[PDB]
Amino acid sequence: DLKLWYSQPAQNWSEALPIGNSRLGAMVYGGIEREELQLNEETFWAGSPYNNNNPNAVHVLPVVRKLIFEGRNKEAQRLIDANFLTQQHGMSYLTLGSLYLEFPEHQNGSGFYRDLNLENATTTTRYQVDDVTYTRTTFASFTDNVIIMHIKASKANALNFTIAYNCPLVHKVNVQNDQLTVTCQGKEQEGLKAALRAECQIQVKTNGTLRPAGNTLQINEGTEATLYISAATNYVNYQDVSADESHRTSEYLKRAMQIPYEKALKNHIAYYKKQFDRVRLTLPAGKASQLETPKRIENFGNGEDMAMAALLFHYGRYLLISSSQPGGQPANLQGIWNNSTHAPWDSKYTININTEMNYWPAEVTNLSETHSPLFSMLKDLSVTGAETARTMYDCRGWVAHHNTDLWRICGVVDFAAAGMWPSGGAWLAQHIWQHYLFTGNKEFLKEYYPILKGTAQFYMDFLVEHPVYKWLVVSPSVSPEHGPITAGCTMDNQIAFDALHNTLLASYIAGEAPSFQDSLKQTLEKLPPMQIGKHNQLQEWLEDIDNPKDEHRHISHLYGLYPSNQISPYSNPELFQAARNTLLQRGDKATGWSIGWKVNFWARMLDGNHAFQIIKNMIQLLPNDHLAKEYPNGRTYPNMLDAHPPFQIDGNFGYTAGVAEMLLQSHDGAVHLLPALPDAWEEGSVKGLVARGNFTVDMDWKNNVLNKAIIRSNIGSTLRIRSYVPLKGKGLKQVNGKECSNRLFATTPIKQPLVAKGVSAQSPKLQKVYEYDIETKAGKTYIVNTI
Ligand SMILES: OC[C@@H]1O[C@H](O)[C@@H](O)[C@H](O)[C@@H]1O
Ligand SMILES: C[As](C)(=O)[O-]
Ligand SMILES: [Ca+2]
Repeated sequence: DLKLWYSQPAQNWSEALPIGNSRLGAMVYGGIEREELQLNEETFWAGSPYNNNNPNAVHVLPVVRKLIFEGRNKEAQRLIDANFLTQQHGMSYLTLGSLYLEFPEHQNGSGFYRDLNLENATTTTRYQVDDVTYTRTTFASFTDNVIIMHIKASKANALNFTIAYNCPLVHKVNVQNDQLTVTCQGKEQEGLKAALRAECQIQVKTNGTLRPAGNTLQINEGTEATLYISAATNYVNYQDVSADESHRTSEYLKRAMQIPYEKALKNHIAYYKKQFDRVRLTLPAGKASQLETPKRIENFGNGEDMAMAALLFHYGRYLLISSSQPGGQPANLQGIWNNSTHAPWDSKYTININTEMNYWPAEVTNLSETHSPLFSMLKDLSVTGAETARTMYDCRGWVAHHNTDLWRICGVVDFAAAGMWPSGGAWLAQHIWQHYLFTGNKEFLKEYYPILKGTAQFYMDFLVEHPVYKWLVVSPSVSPEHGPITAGCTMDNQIAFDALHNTLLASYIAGEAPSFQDSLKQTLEKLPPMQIGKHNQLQEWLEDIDNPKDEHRHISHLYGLYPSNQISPYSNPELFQAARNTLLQRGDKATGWSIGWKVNFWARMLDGNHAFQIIKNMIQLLPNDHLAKEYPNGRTYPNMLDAHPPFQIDGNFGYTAGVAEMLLQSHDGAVHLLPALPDAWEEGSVKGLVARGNFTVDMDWKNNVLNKAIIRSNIGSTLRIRSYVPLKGKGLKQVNGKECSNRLFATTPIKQPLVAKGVSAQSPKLQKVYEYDIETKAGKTYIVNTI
């Protein structure tokens, strides 16, 4: 059960299958008389180097702030829209075009089968024409940095086809020396000129004959043919476009063709398997699980295909591996897969939930390497966003708002109502802190500390005293993406808290001046506390203005519940219950990404049954975008890709991290085994998850109860297990009272929440937990059993 298969070739982009090696991507249709591979390279975007800083903002910031405190929010907003933005609002990721293979004589094909196999990161297309069988194997090589397509007829000399290319961009195609060569111009956008070019080269190994035919390349009388597809651009970094794209493309191709095909395949599969075989979720199958995958998606609701949930979980891991690898660019709104020259929201990096969600799987699902391209981006933003901080706000450190792109802009995007939100940089930076919590790597933390610290330094210079309540607050900002431009947003308070407090914790490891550490504490102590309001809800703003029917897709004020660690049912039961009520008020549906966050939310609520209800709200078929009005509840394409709609990859990755959080939590402050297992999943296993403190964890269960767990300690120190059932095992002390000495999965104290006048704050219903301690040694493995 690790393949997606189909009995008809793709009729549209939502039916085609994604492959990629992080840099090159293809979407594969499977068409019989004509195959299409629509291509992408991760650095092919519109525009040039630029920024969207508006220096007018520094002159106007005090006046904007005065008005907000006077309740004149519209006037402040009109002032923001005129002085804080430019004419450029993030450049669009682009398509690289489509390669077509034309099989004119393959008229009446039968016995058709298409798949994508997650075991080995290859797609297969197979069919009969008369007595002859045809088989296509396609993959984007992790080892040879080219896309490869291998085609085999089962009869001698029976293979004849043409290779051609098209693209919506301005392009040239030339056939010389049996090599098809494409050059592709980048694109002008919002008045910014095009500095990028792409090149693509195709060659073919075959026992048949090769010859040109206009701007196509024709193969005749073959038995096997093997296409080698290379491409690259002139991008080096955000302010350097001087590389030679032709040389780059030639070099990849030359090198890839030195290896024979069977070995090149083996190698690819091996390299992929190192990252992919680390983790498996197993849930029981039925006969239903054998059906083709669009049917599995459609019928998931009826309960007879629990294993499908596991398949979608594995798909997220495949996608992250296939879209994000060390040395490259981070996964954008669409991963690396996009066929437009003006995509939805420019297939950019949206950093008020979206880009962060993409990387939730990285640590917990055992894909730590996939995280690197993001840290790499953070170095860039720590420079370009220091320019933003200085020019616009006259502040030290660095900042980013709610969107950035290949050129690493950090200013205010689109318009104030959604864009005036200076906490994007600070949230992204927390991915540094989490990488440390999960790996324990102190060397990493010291390298990246200046960057993390930079966000804390910005807040210390940007925060201002609220005239009435005296708390330090972030203004002007919004709770993404609704309500007015305002001051004391709960989300900004939670992110500022993490920025300051985790900079502090890191400072004891990195080394710092006592005076800078005392600033951090003095600043934390002045931040606003969280609040329970008149509907027993957690307040999104300072004032008690939450609307209990509002089902807005964003729930930005539960950042603290997830992905942060500020709402614990043990430390703060009353607040936890207010979060619960907030979640009931927002409801279970909305966009694909919204649904993905909610699986994590309900996992942190320790409510497996509700989490599984969210899962059922994602696994519903949207056949394609042409039929969205007719299928308005569909959130998964026949691709198994997530639908906002349209296609947005956030939800695939949010879902995967969600299933993990259902089975394992390590943030508060113990390693919690099966914290949110649905009654639906009566029996199964999971292998390979990671807990903070760098523990790898395997678990299996029967009758809705943990049976056995196997925990490897990758770096030693104390392990604290937490469970709903009592446990036994070698060297397992029970513990009551004193907290654990391991800081990595430890939680952190928040300010006492305030309760509104005449509210009697409800208390949550919690299962009794049993906690145990183990003293562990790096490299060793410990087994735990149930009583
Ligand atoms: O850039 C993508 C957009 O980002 C915003 O944060 C969100 O409101 C939209 O639903 C969408 O995901
Ligand atoms: C206005 As836009 C879709 O280029 O950010
Ligand atoms: Ca990438």
